[PDB]
Amino acid sequence: DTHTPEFLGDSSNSGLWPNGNYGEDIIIGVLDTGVWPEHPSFSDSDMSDIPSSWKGTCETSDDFPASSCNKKLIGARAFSKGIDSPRDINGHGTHTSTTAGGSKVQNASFYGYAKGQARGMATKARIAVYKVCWSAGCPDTDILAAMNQAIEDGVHVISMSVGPQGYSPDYYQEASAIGAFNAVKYGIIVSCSAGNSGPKPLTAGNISPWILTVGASTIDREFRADVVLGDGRTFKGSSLYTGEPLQDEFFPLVYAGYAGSSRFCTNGSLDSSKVQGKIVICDNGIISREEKGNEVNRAGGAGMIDVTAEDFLRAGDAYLFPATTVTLTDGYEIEYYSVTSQSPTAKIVFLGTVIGNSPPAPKVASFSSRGPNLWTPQILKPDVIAPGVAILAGWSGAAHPTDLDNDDRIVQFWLDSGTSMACPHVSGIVALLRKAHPSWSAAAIKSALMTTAYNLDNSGETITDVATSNASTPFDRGAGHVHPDSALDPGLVYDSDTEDYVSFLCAIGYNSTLIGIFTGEVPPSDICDNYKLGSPGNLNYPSFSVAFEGDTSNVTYKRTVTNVGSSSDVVYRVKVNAPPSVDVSVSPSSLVFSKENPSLSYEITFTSTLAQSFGSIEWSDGTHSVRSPIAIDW
Ligand SMILES: *[C@@H]1O[C@H](CO)[C@@H](O)[C@H](O)[C@H]1NC(C)=O
Repeated sequence: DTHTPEFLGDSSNSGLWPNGNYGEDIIIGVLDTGVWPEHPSFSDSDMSDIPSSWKGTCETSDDFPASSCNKKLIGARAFSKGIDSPRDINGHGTHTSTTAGGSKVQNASFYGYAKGQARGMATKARIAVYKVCWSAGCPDTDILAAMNQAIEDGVHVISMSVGPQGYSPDYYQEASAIGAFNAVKYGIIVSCSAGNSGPKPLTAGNISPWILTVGASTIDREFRADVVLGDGRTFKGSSLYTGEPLQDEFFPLVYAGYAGSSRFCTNGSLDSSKVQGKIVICDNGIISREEKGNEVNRAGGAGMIDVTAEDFLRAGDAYLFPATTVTLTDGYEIEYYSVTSQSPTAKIVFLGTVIGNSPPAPKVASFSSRGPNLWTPQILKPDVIAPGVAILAGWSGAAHPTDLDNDDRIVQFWLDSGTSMACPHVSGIVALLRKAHPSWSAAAIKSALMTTAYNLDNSGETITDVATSNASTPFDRGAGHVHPDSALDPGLVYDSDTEDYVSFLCAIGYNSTLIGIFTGEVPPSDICDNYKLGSPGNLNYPSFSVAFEGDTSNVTYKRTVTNVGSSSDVVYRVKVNAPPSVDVSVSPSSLVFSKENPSLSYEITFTSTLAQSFGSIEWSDGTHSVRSPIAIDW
């Protein structure tokens, strides 16, 4: 996107973009709807030859020519054995691959909206496309085939904006869990969407401890079309209206519930004699916001105010006729004015793309799937948040912004929302860290993003939830919002390997048969005799999650921190922000690293003095802060 790198603090002056070489020579595998190869984001201008280490290929066709793949887009495979080409007829695959690794495109916009240079977070990375998503859906057998193939091909990062529609299956049933487990031993980082079933709890998916589970948040950008009434009251509105601008004049205002047989502005509901030259107020439901604009237009209306069912706005309404979207409560004020005033009038003031500190940002997206982790309460999910609301990236040439009959618009760049949009921002940042830190484990790269993630919005208050207008919790934002320039130099990391993951599979009570799904062998029945993790919460993880069985319960977890800073002789001190109704003790409270001792362990005890409660711990030396959120359930 044209603004997210700037919101993330990426720049060519310093930090992760230069030290990671914009991801030069890192390969990102994208498991999604495929790709639209005829697109300027796949330009390979000023890029070196594909390294011979790369064992990937391009499955060619009339529909997908050999000339599709170049030095930038270096891979394209399709996986339909679960029930045709890697070509992207949806748009979603082009949007995500392009967010993670798109070459720089000048003057990118959606009809002037979000205008700037569109850049992947890893602008110089190679992209390998693994099409696993068809109209029927994304079959488990094809997800697992593509992950195992991306590993064989030699990608560095798997970006997977695919997951369960609602509540998640258990690990052994999830392709993502099995695939990502295999990717670990090769240092391959797996970045996944948390899902779009928020704000209700327990909805997070792709929740394996060895996956970087990403939630969605807002940036400091709105797409603004305000309503002014004739009595001088003003209301915020949202629009991606793409047509000729409306006259800067007041129009007579009428509600569809008065002017027609339907407050929903269904086909043929408006009486033309009541809506000629009028702005018509339509209530949300039955049909899309844009389809309501077709009815207002058919009946001779000048414009449309759509009233949403929610008390917040999310940009995404590519109106073909002049219109703006307002909240439930603002809508009713405008409706009540339209019905009770002698001569009600309104103007829609189209302000376009607006960037500023009101409302504050980031906020956790209402739709972002939420913890707790449904299967393992002792693992906090999701892990981080990243931009996922109204993100400009690449789109399919075979897809209109809407499914309206009269929508013929073909765009290079579309604004889209989801944990789908958040995940590839993280996959791109992870590519950058891989280049800056070639020796780090997958776990160490993730740890670095989590222990530097920020938790205050640009107003200085705890990041809020769009759904509540109140402070969010770690079940909403994980360890916080990615801070790429800080993640380059985290000081300490919480490292983990495949053997730690087997100990976790043993701790959650999987028998040898289920462990064998992950390890790819028939282990002996007594395999878990050889693993002694205890609680799943003892897995070396950059966050803490406690599930108290009783009111006076106490829980102790073990962690190990590894110094990855440039100085071997460094001293860290712990600071504790204890959750309400929990006493927290850390032993030891000081860690003295040296060449002899580059890794040190500590124990943290949580004692209930009591529902859910939150806090944090941090380890600091002279220049580093290693922060971990704490979540408590009773
Ligand atoms: C192992 O666990 C699975 C899933 O719970 C179960 O269906 C299977 O019968 C188990 N195998 C043995 C030998 O207990």
